Amino acid sequence: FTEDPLLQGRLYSYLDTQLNRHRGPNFEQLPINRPVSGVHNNHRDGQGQAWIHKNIHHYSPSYLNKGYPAQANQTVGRGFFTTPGRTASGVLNRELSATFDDHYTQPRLFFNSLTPVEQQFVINAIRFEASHVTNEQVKKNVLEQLNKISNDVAKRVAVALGLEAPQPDPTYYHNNVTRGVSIFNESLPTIATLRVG
Amino acid sequence: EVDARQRLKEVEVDDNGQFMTTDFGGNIEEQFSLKAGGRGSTLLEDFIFRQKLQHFDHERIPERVVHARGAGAHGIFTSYGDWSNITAASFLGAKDKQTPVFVRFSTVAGSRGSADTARDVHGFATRFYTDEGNFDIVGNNIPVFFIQDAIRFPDLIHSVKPSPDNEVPQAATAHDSAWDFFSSQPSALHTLFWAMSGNGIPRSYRHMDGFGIHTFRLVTEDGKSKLVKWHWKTKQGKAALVWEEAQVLAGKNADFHRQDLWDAIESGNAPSWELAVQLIDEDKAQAYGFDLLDPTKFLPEEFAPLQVLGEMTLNRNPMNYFAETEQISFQPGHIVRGVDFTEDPLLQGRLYSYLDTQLNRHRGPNFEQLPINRPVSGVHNNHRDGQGQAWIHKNIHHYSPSYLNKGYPAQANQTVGRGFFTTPGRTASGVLNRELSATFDDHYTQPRLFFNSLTPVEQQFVINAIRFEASHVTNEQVKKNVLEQLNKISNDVAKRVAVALGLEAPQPDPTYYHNNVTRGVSIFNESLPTIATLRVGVLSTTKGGSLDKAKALKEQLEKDGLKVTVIAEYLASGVDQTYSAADATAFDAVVVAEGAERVFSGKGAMSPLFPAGRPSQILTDGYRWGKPVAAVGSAKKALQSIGVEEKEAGVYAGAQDEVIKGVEEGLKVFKFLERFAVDGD
Amino acid sequence: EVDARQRLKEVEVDDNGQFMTTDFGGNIEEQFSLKAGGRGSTLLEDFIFRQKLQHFDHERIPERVVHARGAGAHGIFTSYGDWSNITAASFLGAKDKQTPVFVRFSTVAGSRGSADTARDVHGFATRFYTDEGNFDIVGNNIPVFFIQDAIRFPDLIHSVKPSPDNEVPQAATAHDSAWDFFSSQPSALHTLFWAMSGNGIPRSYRHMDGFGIHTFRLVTEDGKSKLVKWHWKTKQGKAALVWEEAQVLAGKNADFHRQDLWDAIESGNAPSWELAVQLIDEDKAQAYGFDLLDPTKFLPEEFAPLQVLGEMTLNRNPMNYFAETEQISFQPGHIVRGVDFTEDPLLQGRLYSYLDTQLNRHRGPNFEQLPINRPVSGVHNNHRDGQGQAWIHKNIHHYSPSYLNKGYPAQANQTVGRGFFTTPGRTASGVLNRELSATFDDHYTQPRLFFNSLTPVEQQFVINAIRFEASHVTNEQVKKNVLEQLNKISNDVAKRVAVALGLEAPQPDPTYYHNNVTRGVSIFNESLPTIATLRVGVLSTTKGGSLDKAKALKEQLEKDGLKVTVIAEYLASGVDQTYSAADATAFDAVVVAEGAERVFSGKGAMSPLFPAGRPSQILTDGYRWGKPVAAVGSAKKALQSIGVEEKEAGVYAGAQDEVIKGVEEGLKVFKFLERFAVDGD
Amino acid sequence: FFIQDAIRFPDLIHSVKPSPDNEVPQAATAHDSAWDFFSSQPSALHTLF
Amino acid sequence: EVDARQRLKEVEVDDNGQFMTTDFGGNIEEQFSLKAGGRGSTLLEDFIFRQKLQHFDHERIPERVVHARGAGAHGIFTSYGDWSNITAASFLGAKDKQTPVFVRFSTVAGSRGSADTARDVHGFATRFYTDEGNFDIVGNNIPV
Amino acid sequence: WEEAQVLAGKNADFHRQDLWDAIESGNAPSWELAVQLIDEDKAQAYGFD
Ligand code: HEM
Ligand code: HEM
Ligand code: HEM
Ligand SMILES: *[C@@H]1O[C@H](CO)[C@@H](O)[C@H](O)[C@H]1NC(C)=O
Ligand SMILES: *[C@@H]1O[C@H](CO)[C@@H](O)[C@H](O)[C@H]1NC(C)=O
Ligand SMILES: *[C@@H]1O[C@H](CO)[C@@H](O)[C@H](O)[C@H]1NC(C)=O
Ligand SMILES: *[C@@H]1O[C@H](CO)[C@@H](O)[C@H](O)[C@H]1NC(C)=O
Ligand SMILES: *[C@@H]1O[C@H](CO)[C@@H](O)[C@H](O)[C@H]1NC(C)=O
Ligand SMILES: *[C@@H]1O[C@H](CO)[C@@H](O)[C@H](O)[C@H]1NC(C)=O
Ligand SMILES: *[C@@H]1O[C@H](CO)[C@@H](O)[C@H](O)[C@H]1NC(C)=O
Repeated sequence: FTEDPLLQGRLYSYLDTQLNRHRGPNFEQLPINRPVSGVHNNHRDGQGQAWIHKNIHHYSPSYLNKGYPAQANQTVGRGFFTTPGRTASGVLNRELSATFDDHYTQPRLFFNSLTPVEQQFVINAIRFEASHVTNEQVKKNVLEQLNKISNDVAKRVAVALGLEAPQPDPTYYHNNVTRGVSIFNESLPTIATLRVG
Repeated sequence: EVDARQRLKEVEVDDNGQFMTTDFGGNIEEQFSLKAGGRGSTLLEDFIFRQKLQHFDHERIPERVVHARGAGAHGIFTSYGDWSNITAASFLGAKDKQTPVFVRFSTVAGSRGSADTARDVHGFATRFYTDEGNFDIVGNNIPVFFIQDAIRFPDLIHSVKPSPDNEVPQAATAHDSAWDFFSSQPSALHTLFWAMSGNGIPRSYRHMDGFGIHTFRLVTEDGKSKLVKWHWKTKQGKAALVWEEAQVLAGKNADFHRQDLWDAIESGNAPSWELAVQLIDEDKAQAYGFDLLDPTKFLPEEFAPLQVLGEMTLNRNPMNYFAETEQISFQPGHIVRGVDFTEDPLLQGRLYSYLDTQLNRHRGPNFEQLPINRPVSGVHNNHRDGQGQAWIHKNIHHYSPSYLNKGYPAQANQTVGRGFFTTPGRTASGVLNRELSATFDDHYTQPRLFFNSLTPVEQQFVINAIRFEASHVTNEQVKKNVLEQLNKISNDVAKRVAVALGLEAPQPDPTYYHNNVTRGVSIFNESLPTIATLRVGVLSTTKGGSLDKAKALKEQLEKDGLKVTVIAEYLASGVDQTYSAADATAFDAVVVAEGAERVFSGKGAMSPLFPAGRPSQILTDGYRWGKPVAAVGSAKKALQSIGVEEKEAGVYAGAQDEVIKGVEEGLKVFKFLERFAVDGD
Repeated sequence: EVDARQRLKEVEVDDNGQFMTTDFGGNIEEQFSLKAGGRGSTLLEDFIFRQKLQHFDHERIPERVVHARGAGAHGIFTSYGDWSNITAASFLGAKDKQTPVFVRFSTVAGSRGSADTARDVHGFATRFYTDEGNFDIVGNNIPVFFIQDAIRFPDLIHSVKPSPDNEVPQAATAHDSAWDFFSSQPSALHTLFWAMSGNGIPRSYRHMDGFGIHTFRLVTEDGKSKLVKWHWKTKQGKAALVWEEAQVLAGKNADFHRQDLWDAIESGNAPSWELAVQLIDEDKAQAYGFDLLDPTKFLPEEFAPLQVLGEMTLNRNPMNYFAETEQISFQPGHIVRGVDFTEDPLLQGRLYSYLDTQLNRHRGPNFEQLPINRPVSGVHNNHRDGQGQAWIHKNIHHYSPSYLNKGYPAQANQTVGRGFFTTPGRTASGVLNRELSATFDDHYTQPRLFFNSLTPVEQQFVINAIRFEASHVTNEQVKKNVLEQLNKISNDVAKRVAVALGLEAPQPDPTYYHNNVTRGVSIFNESLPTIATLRVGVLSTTKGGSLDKAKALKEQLEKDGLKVTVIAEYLASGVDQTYSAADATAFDAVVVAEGAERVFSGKGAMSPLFPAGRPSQILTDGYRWGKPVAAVGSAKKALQSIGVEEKEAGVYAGAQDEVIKGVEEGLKVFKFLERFAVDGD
Repeated sequence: FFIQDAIRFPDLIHSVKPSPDNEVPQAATAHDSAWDFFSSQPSALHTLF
Repeated sequence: EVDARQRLKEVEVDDNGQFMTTDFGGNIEEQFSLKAGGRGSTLLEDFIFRQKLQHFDHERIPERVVHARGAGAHGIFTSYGDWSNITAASFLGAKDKQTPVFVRFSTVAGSRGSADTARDVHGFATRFYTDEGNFDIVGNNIPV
Repeated sequence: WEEAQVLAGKNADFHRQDLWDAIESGNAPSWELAVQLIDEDKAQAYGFD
């Protein structure tokens, strides 16, 4: 793993949520969830336990089980290991890094890298969905944030909402472009399974 | 003037003007995870993150095994008189006696998230929070059900629900397994016909009748009883959509019926139903050509007329959908003194199933303690413990009989304590059997009665519906089995349906044919008693002062009680909705404002603000779906573009005053059936 | 003088003077099944039977994974001072500030039905229902714990609990797997020694001290931190039983501790504890010969004396055991503003474990909504839904940040809203590792420090306890491994344990040997400050008018606060208990009333009313287990029948005034250690 | 993805999911609460596009 | 020599000479928590800790509402003859016909952990794993 | 009874240990399945039901 704060929380969330769906800790024993590599540990009991463990000495360390199931690491047993070089440094903090501050540059980069008609579909999508918002101040907040991404996009979306979000705010405007973000630009490599009426 | 949800106020939580906290108290923040450094890993000691996420991760509960898709609201039932002469039920025991109620409407097959406007049997579940316990009338909008025995319910539901290999199709009976079961189990044919008619695709929950379906018993104080059928009579009038409209509406707005019910209550237009009953003696069980214990049969009103007992009105929406609507647990076993069951084999099995299924949904025994499930009459018994036990019992002697508790809580029966009692006259006699009675054998006579009692155009909708669904069946032999069973009901129906499938229908089978007709099984036949809350789409334009007089048209229509939406290119001053967000399915009548012809024609109909031909598509769809259409002044050229003349019925072209008068009276007719073709030219 | 359970009143249900009902209301009777005929089968439509039985069938919930066997009660905590300069905790915020509390005591390994007097570590879980959220101190009666890392907890518990093939032995560490783990994981040796001493078999919950074990942080409002250890000091004084006594008591009265706690509060003799703390500087974490993050170590009071914060008193028993005691959900993660965690690896893993395990017991995320689990300070957040959602939230905008809800519920931190905050000065540094610090490596020094601080007879009890349990170990190499680890702590202890096992003790290993002693780790050392609620068994007889003297003897003893029990052959006037129902384990002292010698000889000790030699066995057991024993007047013959001299320590003989004065004095000594032999002889 | 920290995940979903009072609209972000969150939380703008 | 637990052999797990793994496979060590520093706090990304502790935390299921305290064993039932003249039961359908069985004995009132030698009515429940479905004779040591 | 009380404390696992040891030591216990057959018309013929 990495120190992505979004990834960090998922690790907890996805394991916990299975307790709700499956109503037990033995959801991995389900045929679709089972691995092909085998399972050997000191986990016993729980709801819907499907196996019958033969090892009565279900703990580590132990003389009676001769140290089996055994510990595996980087050098022995081909076990999992965290990257040796990874380190922690600094104060314990409930805050995001200053490097996470930019929210407007890449959105514009994506919009720049689309075709003229694709750019219209994106605006038409915002035009459609933004009109369903009943609260006036919320629509003003939307155009205010859209104006930071692009002035033309803010103004074009604004005309459908029946108001102005005009005055440019060029803190984050640019003309850079990147490959492969578009869909309608390229042609399909195969027409197999395509339907004809 | 008393609030319907008054009892639920004590459990309500106001978070306004407060700091964020945990579930165990103490003020907190929850917008940042605790990290080991500026760009560090999240700590396990972060209790604020885990307590927040754990609750989110465990939000979902299992949906209902059937009727997963639905919506509801609170209300008040009022009894018109003292009905002690026919029943000992306390909620019907006095004139002007009011009882709080909660009603939940639903479809059947579709899962949570499925469309409201899918073709299906609909649910009509009503609870009476009476002063002698909760009484539930769990019913449907169709007076008969598919099967005759409750043991066959999983077989019915497995067949109609999506195929288990791919889980397709969603919320639809138009597939092999469904029509395999209808042909293999021909008792289901009757409910099939109702489901293929207007009852399958109703306008809204407000425009449905409701039925208890089963024959129940009403018992007096002395033990004497009478057989009873429950009926909910809509005061808004019956109304139904067309199928081609219903399909489009499913995608355009899957929340059509629940939002309709919500907007009606919020706007001060609370829907109401009258509670009616068909009362007959015990000796009439097998008197009218069928068995009253058979749930696949209804009792014609010619043999037993409707007797109105009271009126229910739904006037309060829920504040939290999940806590109230989703969590509510209806049961046909929820019975009170003055009522009793019958030996209907389908009903008999439901009493077990509904109590059992709550163990799965609520994951514990204590589901009646939930605010929405609680009665207003009080709960006193020796039930202890269980998961989520909300109370603390004071009586340490939780058993009976007992000297230590002084005989309390005490036993109650017919003579003492106004306790429930089974009808004393009821008897059992005969061998223990796994059989059905010989009186249940006729599966074709009533389906024919229902088909005969529809209008020619209504008969066409049922046939066209069968044609549509039967054509999706891949298996050839299954389609032959379907036409074989349809032929037993009617040869003409089997002939016409066979045309679409490209098969030859079998020769006439005159065993079950008849020309009888019955009262009150129709829809597109009778006009609505009120056009209040009906929706009108005013197609206008931003260019050339067309929007000014469209607002005047809107203003006049609102006085009569109509919900109006002015359509334009963008949300200008007076514009409610854009053409991009507009569709014909969301309106009962489409009106073209004067000066709005430009958007139907050349330059103006192809603006980037909406898809190509959107203004013209709305009026065209509205006309093809039978809705009263109109066009004010020079807007009659808009009708000329789509090819519709200004003479034919349901089309109103002229001045503003004439259009309003024509549109309003057109909404009473609702659907104009002369635009739909019948078989044979 | 406020009621500690005043918030709980609103969820109490009284069934007195009421008729029996269902869970959904409506009066009923439930003593007869609905049958089809006089001798017929039970009907499925019988809703009264199934609704009653369903709740009974689903009564049980999963027991606690550990500390399953336990009991508790409500109370009030009172702060002795304003403690703002050391902590921001509100419940320690002012002098004479009262906060409600619930405390639960427990064993560890035994299941819900196990004996109270089994040898084990005892739980001491205390909750503070403060005005800024629930604060829990989940502690034990022993200051140190077995393991150093929380990931090893399943390994510890699996080893001590019954063998998974036969589930034997119940509530006991006297088997192969337990001592295999203790010897294989040397860190567990310290808590072992505590467990083998009087702390393993305490007199009652009221005669136990309590410890938080882990080092926590006390944080001030300005953000200055101090390392802290929690201590509960009993005002009843420490007291413990002997092992041979505890074994018999486990069978005679399994409910000994919970009945004792119940009777003390009921009689009006409420127990009390003083909340004390050891304050250490942040730079003195590794300055006392060990690491303060290590949970296997305790800090001697010579280095840091206790600072008394306040007093707790338990004065209210629960109305319902299940609803209150069984359902309460303690968590070390229940922390409030003013307190913070540390980097103890055992504590770090607990924070996850306790919140997670509630999903098992309560089958849902809304366990904090249960009456016993609710805070008194209010709950406001964007948590919605979940299994058994009890409230109805009014705020439709259940998210943040948000304009629509106007930033409510608002965020709270250190300077705003008095929200929780981690110690500002804390930091992290180094590589991400799956290791334990080298400062944790000493496993043998403090166990030796504990043993040195016990009295000779107390040291013998520890060795005799090890002798008993180690002899049950069938595997010889496991017993050899135990002696090897015991030898590292002390050679003398190893040799004295080896002789009972018949094995040659290993040669001395002086690496960790020392002669240091510490204060306050003893029990029998001290005398009791009060003798209230203590139990005296008056052995009398129904013949010869012995009850008159016994009644006058009882009347006097009860005036000093003692609970006296007059024993006879049968329940005559003034007789509390029969000889058949009586046992020495139930009493703290045994006094033979005058004229009750007849029941110790031939006929008289051979009555059909009780087993042979019962009266003599009670006195023999009482004397052999070290209790104060007495005999009034001619009752001296009874002491001579069992070979006990009348003038030794804790043996009183003479007139009524002399016997009463002696026994009351002997109960303060409680246990006479001179009747227990020490090694060498 | 919309958000930068995982603790904000319930806030994101609650806003995009149907309104809790009526459970409307189904499978759509075209309503007040969703666009209130997107504007109030600018990090979501990229995935929105 | 017939093994009563022959059918159960397929679900048996042997951990002798094996490495430690998770419940989703892949070898691991599970004696040290992942820490951010030598004396640091435990990381939330320690998947090995939580997967191990989650299974421990959820080990317990609810005990039986009655007959909580009990113990059982496997066996073999043998019919002495063909009892077709009195019953159509398949397991009593022929002489020397063997059927596997499992018997659990118990008390009534006591919860899990209670003593065996407490005074109570005792359970005697026997299952017959017959060739035409499971047949249970759930009984007691007292006839009434 | 006086034996049973002390045994409950000394060895709570008395019966399950006894059953286990019997099977391990090669002393498997046995029971004979017996039945009392009565005719349908004699259900209330022996002074009770
Ligand atoms: C004509 C007879 C029937 C009628 C009128 C009917 C109607 C309904 C309705 C309206 C609901 C939704 C209740 C709500 O609003 O929450 C429902 C759900 C349900 N139905 Fe029926 N149904 C019938 C037949 C059956 C049968 C034969 C069975 C099986 C014995 C059955 C089993 C169920 C179950 C288990 C639920 C879910 C209840 C819950 O989760 O609360 N139904 N039915
Ligand atoms: C300082 C060492 C520990 C102490 C003093 C301690 C104390 C306690 C106490 C008193 C209880 C019973 C609470 C009650 O009265 O209801 C308990 C239960 C429990 N303990 Fe611990 N414990 C310790 C270590 C651990 C560790 C390391 C773990 C694993 C990470 C753990 C996991 C649990 C669990 C899952 C429960 C059941 C909680 C419930 O069901 O409410 N404990 N512990
Ligand atoms: C007629 C005399 C009865 C006998 C001989 C009897 C026998 C038994 C036995 C042997 C068990 C434990 C089964 C095992 O080994 O796991 C048991 C448990 C149980 N008993 Fe009975 N019982 C009787 C009456 C009843 C009655 C009248 C009820 C209520 C209708 C009842 C409800 C239960 C329940 C719910 C269990 C738990 C079953 C489980 O969780 O697997 N018993 N009984
Ligand atoms: C792309 O444009 C950005 C503006 O945000 C600029 O900072 C950067 O130098 C450009 N990179 C190139 C050369 O692609
Ligand atoms: C109702 O119960 C009463 C006793 O409370 C009893 O005397 C009476 O017979 C019962 N009623 C009937 C009609 O069975
Ligand atoms: C039709 O109605 C008539 C009423 O005249 C009735 O006698 C008859 O039984 C009904 N059924 C058929 C199939 O004719
Ligand atoms: C707490 O929140 C406030 C805003 O409410 C902010 O000004 C402050 O920086 C935050 N942190 C601290 C340390 O108070
Ligand atoms: C026993 O005596 C006193 C308590 O009465 C105590 O201070 C002392 O520490 C104890 N003895 C030892 C060796 O610890
Ligand atoms: C024992 O006490 C002495 C004197 O306080 C101290 O110097 C030493 O560190 C302690 N530890 C041992 C085991 O010697
Ligand atoms: C049934 O037949 C068996 C032998 O096959 C015989 O021993 C037994 O007496 C018969 N039982 C009855 C009751 O007829």
